[PDB]
Amino acid sequence: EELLKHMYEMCQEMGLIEELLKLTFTDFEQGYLHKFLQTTGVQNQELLLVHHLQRANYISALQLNQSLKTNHLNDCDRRLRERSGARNAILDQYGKILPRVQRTLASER
Amino acid sequence: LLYAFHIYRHNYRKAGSVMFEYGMRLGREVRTLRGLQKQVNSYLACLNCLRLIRPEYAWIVQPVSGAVSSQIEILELRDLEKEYVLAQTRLTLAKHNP
Repeated sequence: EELLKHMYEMCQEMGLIEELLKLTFTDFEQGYLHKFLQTTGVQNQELLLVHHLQRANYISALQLNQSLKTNHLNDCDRRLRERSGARNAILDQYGKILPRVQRTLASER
Repeated sequence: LLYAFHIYRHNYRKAGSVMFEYGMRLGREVRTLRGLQKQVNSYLACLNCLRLIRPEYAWIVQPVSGAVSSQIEILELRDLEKEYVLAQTRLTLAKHNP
């Protein structure tokens, strides 16, 4: 846990997180990466969304984007609004492609 | 494994088409005493899956022309609903005698 924490903190400080996401994770390393990216700011929740999309985990990506859609109702910054608009449009396209059952599971809080 | 993976997480029509294929091939070339068996199987499975992907999404047909200019073709439920109603009566008849 200490070595993985140090690896993820240093990869975030050095801007290497996108190259880290290309690696093969074990279920344990993956569970710890999910915990780390959830705790370490809004930008890391967008990276976690990209990771879920790259891994074909569309349900978790849609649920995370609904969580982000609920937390961003008050942002004054135009650049974050344009990014959240694009993110929402991409995931709403993925949401349309999903089978009706996976859409229901993604829309069920 | 194809069918398998295709499923894994959140797969549908994909499964269906893989199933069809396996089946048809089987029959056309090997079919003699068990190809029948397994093809019957194949399509039974596909039917399951396609019945399922609710036509909220509506679909199936394929697009190309290689290793039957063997271009792939469609459905609309129909197409091979026919194919398996058929191969089922084929089995019941091959049943009472050989």
